[PDB]
Amino acid sequence: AKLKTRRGAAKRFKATANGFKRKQAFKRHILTKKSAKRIRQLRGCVMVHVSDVASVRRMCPYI
Amino acid sequence: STKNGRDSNPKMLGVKVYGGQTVTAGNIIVRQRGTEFHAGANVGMGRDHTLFATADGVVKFEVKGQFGRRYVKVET
Amino acid sequence: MRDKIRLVSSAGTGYFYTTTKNKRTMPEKMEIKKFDPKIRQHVIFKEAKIK
RNA sequence: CGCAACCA
RNA sequence: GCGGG
RNA sequence: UGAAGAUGCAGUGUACCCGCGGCUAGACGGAAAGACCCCGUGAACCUUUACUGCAGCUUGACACUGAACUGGUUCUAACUCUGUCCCGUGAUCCGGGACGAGGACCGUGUCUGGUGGGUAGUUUGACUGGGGCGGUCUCCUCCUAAAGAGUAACGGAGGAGUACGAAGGUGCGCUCAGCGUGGUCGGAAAUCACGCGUAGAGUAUAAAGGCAAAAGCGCGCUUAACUGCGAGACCCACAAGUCGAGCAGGUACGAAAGUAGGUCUUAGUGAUCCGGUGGUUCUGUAUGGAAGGGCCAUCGCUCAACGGAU
RNA sequence: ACAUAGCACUCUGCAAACACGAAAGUGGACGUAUAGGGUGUGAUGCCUGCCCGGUGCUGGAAGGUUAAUUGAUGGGGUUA
RNA sequence: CCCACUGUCGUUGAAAAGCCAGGGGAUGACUUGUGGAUAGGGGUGAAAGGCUAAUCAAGCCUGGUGAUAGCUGGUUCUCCCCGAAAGCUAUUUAGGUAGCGCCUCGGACGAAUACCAUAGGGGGUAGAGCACUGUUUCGGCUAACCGAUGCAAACUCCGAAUACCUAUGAGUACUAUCCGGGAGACAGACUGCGGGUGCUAACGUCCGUAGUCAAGAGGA
RNA sequence: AUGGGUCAGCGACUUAUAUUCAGUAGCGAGGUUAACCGUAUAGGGGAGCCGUAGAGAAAUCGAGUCUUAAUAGGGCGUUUA
RNA sequence: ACAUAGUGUUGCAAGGCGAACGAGGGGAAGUGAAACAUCUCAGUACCCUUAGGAAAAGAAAUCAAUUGAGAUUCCCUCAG
Ligand SMILES: C[NH+](C)c1cc(NC(=O)CNC(C)(C)C)c(O)c2c1C[C@H]1C[C@H]3[C@H]([NH+](C)C)C(O)=C(C(N)=O)C(=O)[C@@]3(O)C(O)=C1C2=O
Ligand SMILES: C[NH+](C)c1cc(NC(=O)CNC(C)(C)C)c(O)c2c1C[C@H]1C[C@H]3[C@H]([NH+](C)C)C(O)=C(C(N)=O)C(=O)[C@@]3(O)C(O)=C1C2=O
Ligand SMILES: C[NH+](C)c1cc(NC(=O)CNC(C)(C)C)c(O)c2c1C[C@H]1C[C@H]3[C@H]([NH+](C)C)C(O)=C(C(N)=O)C(=O)[C@@]3(O)C(O)=C1C2=O
Ligand SMILES: [Mg+2]
Ligand SMILES: [Mg+2]
Ligand SMILES: [Mg+2]
Ligand SMILES: [Mg+2]
Ligand SMILES: [Mg+2]
Ligand SMILES: [Mg+2]
Ligand SMILES: [Mg+2]
Ligand SMILES: [Mg+2]
Ligand SMILES: [Mg+2]
Ligand SMILES: [Mg+2]
Ligand SMILES: [Mg+2]
Ligand SMILES: [Mg+2]
Ligand SMILES: [Mg+2]
Ligand SMILES: [Mg+2]
Ligand SMILES: [Mg+2]
Ligand SMILES: [Mg+2]
Ligand SMILES: [Mg+2]
Ligand SMILES: [Mg+2]
Ligand SMILES: [Mg+2]
Ligand SMILES: [Mg+2]
Ligand SMILES: [Mg+2]
Ligand SMILES: [Mg+2]
Ligand SMILES: [Mg+2]
Ligand SMILES: [Mg+2]
Ligand SMILES: [Mg+2]
Ligand SMILES: [Mg+2]
Ligand SMILES: [Mg+2]
Ligand SMILES: [Mg+2]
Ligand SMILES: [Mg+2]
Ligand SMILES: [Mg+2]
Ligand SMILES: [Mg+2]
Ligand SMILES: [Mg+2]
Ligand SMILES: [Mg+2]
Ligand SMILES: [Mg+2]
Ligand SMILES: [Mg+2]
Ligand SMILES: [Mg+2]
Ligand SMILES: [Mg+2]
Ligand SMILES: [Mg+2]
Ligand SMILES: [Mg+2]
Ligand SMILES: [Mg+2]
Ligand SMILES: [Mg+2]
Ligand SMILES: [Mg+2]
Ligand SMILES: [Mg+2]
Repeated sequence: AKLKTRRGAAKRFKATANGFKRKQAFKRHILTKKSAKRIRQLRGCVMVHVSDVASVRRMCPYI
Repeated sequence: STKNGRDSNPKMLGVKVYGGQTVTAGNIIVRQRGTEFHAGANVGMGRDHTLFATADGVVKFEVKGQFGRRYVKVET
Repeated sequence: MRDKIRLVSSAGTGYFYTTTKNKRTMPEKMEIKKFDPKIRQHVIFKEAKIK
């Protein structure tokens, strides 16, 4: 019947005006060894790559 | 069974911008392990000996000095 | 090996840095001057156990 | 050195 | 985490 | 010759058309989607000190479950009897009654520790000159690699899973290794002096590429091994990775121009989930709080089969 | 190969051990340790050595460790 | 009577286990009739995993049920246009799959693109050489050095052709980009050239590069 | 190497519901109703849905917003049927 | 001993079958997770008991949120 959202993916992607945003990996628990540059440049959101956008559209058909 | 099967991933080193090409500031010119090329005018060197353009202009390779060093420089 | 330690700001703010240290060649608690960005000022950070 | 606790 | 050496 | 053993292709030889009795050399003759071998993230049974349950067995707590004298000793009234007698009754079942023997035990329910191939569901990697055995699986350096990049083999060689509050920053200073010649042991080779000195020394560590403005070696002062960022690039399936001038703040060193966002560079590493600690006028299920969650910082994986299936 | 008479070990005191069954109950047995169950060996002759470290089993219980239970303490939240 | 040791035959049988000639037991732990009992993780078993209705490492029937099958097989009329790949990265992954590479359709935008000329570049290969690291022959000298003389994927004082990058230009080509829809494919083969491996073997194997086949008939 | 002795007949990309893209038709900064009522394919039913605004985890703000000490830089947005 | 248990006679009632649907008592596995144990499959198949023309539920010790609605059941939304 109704298409169902993949709820785990709906917690990783948010819809922007022309795409999706997401947080970056490698920023959870092993952080002393990483330089301040990698700490601060892995911080915010980024856009989902256009090669993943099709599968993200098939996984979250309502965002 | 022998003891040789290892190697490392490629590093993609080398000249990225050749002589005569136009660059903008921040463009990478040379990826090198040591300094087989040295920074001339309007060229900076990164911590891993990367030569990059600090200004717009055209790239020019030379041999200069009494040590016969290869130099990259950017003409503005 | 080298143990992980916090360097906590002695300014009241909860700011800290993390580093490693050799516990045998450096048993005393490390004290070093660093920039606290919550008060925007260099203060002294003292060693504390990683949490 | 043993007994017991183990669901990133 | 509880005792022994 | 050819998908590699031809009635059918090429060349060539032979052979009028058609039966019957024999025969089994071929038609890779018929028969049975090969049992051997391998594969499938099939299956079934079986095993065990594989994992995880459960039955059963067992431990204690509470309940049924009480009274005295002091953990016992005694009692009887709960309860038990697959003991005797009576009745229902024409009855070795069962029930009631009487007695006898036990007896607050045993036994049963709920909770709980142990045991538990008895039974159950499952798991038990891949690569591979078949598979197994052995070896390997992630990262760094060189060669193969065909003068941009990239480039395989169970091809040829080696390293890593760290170290360091100085071995980082800065200002100032310095220049080896080897030879000769002399000089207390002391000597081919220690330290001293003098002459050369072709880079052959050194570099925390493997190799390569570097290294005189030394990137090598010392001394003084120090914390830029900073916070917010970041034009623009390189490399890239993605996820990641790399370099970065400049700008703001706060610094260190320097008289000053300046130089510093760790270390000559390239190895020294692990996603997500779940959770911990610090901070936080973000949230707070009627409301005010709180719990809990979010955000920023950080911690916990030989998840080494190193994109990690539980 | 199996069984076998014979042998040995071991369990079992009778509402027996053990088995079947969800329980009631039934077998064992209308038997009672010269009996009944399990295990191995296998007429008979001559015999059957050493090892208790491992895994079982049996006995012991001084100490350590340890469940449910119980709930002393301490810490937080709310607000008169 | 019960059984089934040997052999021949039979093997689309007379027969889904027999006949025939011989064989064993034949008062016993015997054979046998009638009736009854034990039922599927169960029964029964002088134990072969034997037997339980020609079915047994878990019976048969029905139902769950159209179980699931990354595996085989099959997939039905016509014409026209274009037209691949057998690669990389990852994967309990290797005969599966996913992103990218390669195809097609629609839209946008049009020389941005390609070929060639010229110009500007950086190489460390072929060859060469011995300046370094190794290795090597002879001779001189008191081992180092010197003269002569060879060799090298992991040697270099040197060093092409090609290839690659950028700019400018003539001519010739619906070129190149970008945004969407749909894919297939990820077993490749041979030949030449440059190599690793092997025996400077293999219609061997593994790479790079071009062509062909794959998916291409015709002539030799 | 596989499958087919032969013929005839039967025999394999469906249906529902969502959703995305393309075509086409209506209406158009708007479009459209669902159950349901209804001699009933009409008509009524506006509840809802999509579009018209984004930024931020969120509170919040809004052609901007987030990050920040910064009104600097940067991210995502801002004509868009 | 009283009585009760038991026994008998009479009276009325019930039992069985049959489509689905209801309510209740029990309750899988194949499968999916590209393995599998939590989870899914699914309170489904199936077994059992028992109704009615329907059953069940039902008249707030309910929701809501700045002080509203007003038993139960079913349909569309909210909303994947
Ligand atoms: C042009 N050459 C002849 C030259 C000239 C001068 N002189 C000057 O410029 C100043 N004095 C002059 C102008 C001559 C009067 C020179 O000063 C030098 C040199 C040569 C270099 C060579 C260097 C070389 N490396 C380090 C690049 C080298 O390897 C050697 C060597 N012997 O192996 C050198 O000697 C070198 O280091 C060196 O010293 C040079 C000069 O000093
Ligand atoms: C250390 N510097 C100051 C130096 C000095 C001298 N000469 C002296 O010391 C003079 N000797 C005295 C004391 C005056 C008698 C030197 O002679 C040298 C050098 C430098 C080296 C550098 C070498 C370098 N690589 C191999 C490490 C290199 O690649 C080059 C290059 N041009 O590319 C060289 O020139 C180098 O090989 C070389 O020759 C050096 C010297 O000769
Ligand atoms: C020309 N260059 C390449 C050169 C070559 C050699 N030759 C060798 O070392 C040869 N050695 C072999 C055998 C090849 C290994 C040389 O030997 C030299 C030099 C450089 C000169 C320069 C001299 C110079 N003059 C002006 C006195 C000078 O002033 C300096 C300086 N300021 O540093 C020098 O270094 C100089 O004196 C010098 O030493 C040179 C050489 O020795
Ligand atoms: Mg965090
Ligand atoms: Mg050099
Ligand atoms: Mg014939
Ligand atoms: Mg014959
Ligand atoms: Mg024949
Ligand atoms: Mg055959
Ligand atoms: Mg087969
Ligand atoms: Mg098992
Ligand atoms: Mg299963
Ligand atoms: Mg394998
Ligand atoms: Mg290359
Ligand atoms: Mg090349
Ligand atoms: Mg020199
Ligand atoms: Mg997990
Ligand atoms: Mg509240
Ligand atoms: Mg919090
Ligand atoms: Mg793996
Ligand atoms: Mg892996
Ligand atoms: Mg025996
Ligand atoms: Mg004997
Ligand atoms: Mg006979
Ligand atoms: Mg006889
Ligand atoms: Mg069965
Ligand atoms: Mg049974
Ligand atoms: Mg057997
Ligand atoms: Mg079975
Ligand atoms: Mg089927
Ligand atoms: Mg064509
Ligand atoms: Mg087009
Ligand atoms: Mg050569
Ligand atoms: Mg593949
Ligand atoms: Mg392949
Ligand atoms: Mg190939
Ligand atoms: Mg071949
Ligand atoms: Mg093909
Ligand atoms: Mg042809
Ligand atoms: Mg031809
Ligand atoms: Mg065949
Ligand atoms: Mg056939
Ligand atoms: Mg037909
Ligand atoms: Mg299951
Ligand atoms: Mg599965
Ligand atoms: Mg599966």
